[PDB]
Amino acid sequence: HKLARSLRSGPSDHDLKPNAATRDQLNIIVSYPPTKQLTYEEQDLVWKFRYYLTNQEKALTKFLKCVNWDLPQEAKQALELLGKWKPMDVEDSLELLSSHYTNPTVRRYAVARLRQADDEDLLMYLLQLVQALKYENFDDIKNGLEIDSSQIITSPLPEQDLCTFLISRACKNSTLANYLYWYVIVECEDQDTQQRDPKTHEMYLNVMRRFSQALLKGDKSVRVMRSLLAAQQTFVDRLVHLMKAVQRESGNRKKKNERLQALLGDNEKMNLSDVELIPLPLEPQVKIRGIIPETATLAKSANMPAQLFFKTEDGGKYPVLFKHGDDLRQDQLILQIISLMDKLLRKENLDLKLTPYKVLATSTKHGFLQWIQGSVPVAEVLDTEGSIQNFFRKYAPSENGPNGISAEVMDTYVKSCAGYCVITYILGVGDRHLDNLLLTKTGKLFHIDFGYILGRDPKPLPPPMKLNKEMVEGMGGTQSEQYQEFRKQCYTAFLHLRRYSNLILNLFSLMVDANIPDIALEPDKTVKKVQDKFRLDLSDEEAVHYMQSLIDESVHALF
Ligand SMILES: O=c1cc(N2CCOCC2)cc(N2CCC[C@@H]2Cc2ccccc2)[nH]1
Repeated sequence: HKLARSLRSGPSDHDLKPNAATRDQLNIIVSYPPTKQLTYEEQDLVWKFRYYLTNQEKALTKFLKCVNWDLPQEAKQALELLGKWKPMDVEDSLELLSSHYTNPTVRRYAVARLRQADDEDLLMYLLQLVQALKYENFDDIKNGLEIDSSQIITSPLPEQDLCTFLISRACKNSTLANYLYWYVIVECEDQDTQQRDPKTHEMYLNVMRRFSQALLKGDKSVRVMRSLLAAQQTFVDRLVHLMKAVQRESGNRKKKNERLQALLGDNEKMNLSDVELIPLPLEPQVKIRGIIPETATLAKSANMPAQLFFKTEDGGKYPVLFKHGDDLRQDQLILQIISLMDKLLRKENLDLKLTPYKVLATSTKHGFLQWIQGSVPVAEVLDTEGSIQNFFRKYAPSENGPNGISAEVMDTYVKSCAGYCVITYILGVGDRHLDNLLLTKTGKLFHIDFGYILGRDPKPLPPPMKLNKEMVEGMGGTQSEQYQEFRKQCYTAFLHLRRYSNLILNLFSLMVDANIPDIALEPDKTVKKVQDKFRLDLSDEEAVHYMQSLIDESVHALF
């Protein structure tokens, strides 16, 4: 073993081609998932046929682990092969930016591959790419220059690495700028980072101050970007102050609610019912005129979230749920992954009427959730109308539609049930009950409150497919043509998502050092818990018959 890999071959068999039997062994090893550890035998094998593997872009990520970088004999040839290799897809490049690869060239190369991606894709990975800064050169991030984090943006002055790249893209795209601001603010406000990795806490302040510096340095349109972020930041700082002023001022919930409205209605002091048309950080397409004082209510629940109604640019209400005294990041992640999964299925022309509602932490302590206007907890739906079918008949009846319900509504309910069954199965969402399953009168089922994920549950053995009796009776029972449809969607959705397993797993790779509670328990064992739910051991034909039997053994058990 201890004889180095370039000491055992190279480049006198750059002329190698593997035989039929070996080509199978490689293709298995190459398209392994991206935290599946490789054995010394397999790392040796990948090195042996390294000149063959330069025509399989998939394989590049595997090869670079087998390089020993301390040996400059190895490292100089390895990086020569990195230029002769087929360039990898952006989907894959996220792997190179994780904790596992430390070589400057490898990481700059990854950024060059990212720079091929357009901002719509880049946004879907931005949360993870802010985590990826932790594995960057902290000295180089500092040396770009030319402390409360919430004051940086509001206090002006009278080969790209990852940090330089993200800032460059943010100054050219205001959507990225919005989310890059708030993601980095949370990493600064991360207190566990302040304690155990104070050097990392400094890096994110340096990232924020680097960003603000470019915004001020940039042209006329870019400088306005800075003042819009400053507007958001004080608005949130005022909103958080208004929350503290209620959370403290004692009395019951009804006295606190009267209090909440008093402070909102007072715009001289608190300055929240008539903002100057600023962009909502949650979704910056929505500019907000102010919070409506008279509708604002506090939820009868543990951390007292406030239900707030923003009056918008175009005369509408955009309701949100603002939590003070609660970590949102575990939700931020899940909704962010469900957003992708929704988009990946639509890539394949499968719209399953999913509800990936917006979530933005504006600190570790607090943040925003988009309220879906018209949603009701399935519990509440069962409680007042009796069944999921009675609900739909009352609110969307039809002479010819199935069970006296609009066919379009019944279709929506099926598809959403199917998608969320598969998606809550993969992500390992536990602690499901009828208060965290919501229903809409459009037909849409969806899930909220992701306090338990990646296997975790109050129960020791939860069921793997999160599907109850009431849900099945909403279709028409096990013999309806709806339930036939509901299976077909599940196995198809499961199949399509399997074909982006590599992407999803590379994303979860980046989230291990993010202090998300259900990931922090078993960070190394986190990514396998997702990987294993895809059942990559099976073929597509086998995966279908698996997903089928998953759904059947679950539904059989219910009756
Ligand atoms: O984590 C979430 C997300 C919620 N949303 C966001 C998506 O639209 C529906 C409401 C609501 C909640 N909560 C927490 C306090 C109570 C509320 C749950 C709720 C949902 C629907 C009607 C009444 C109450 N939590």
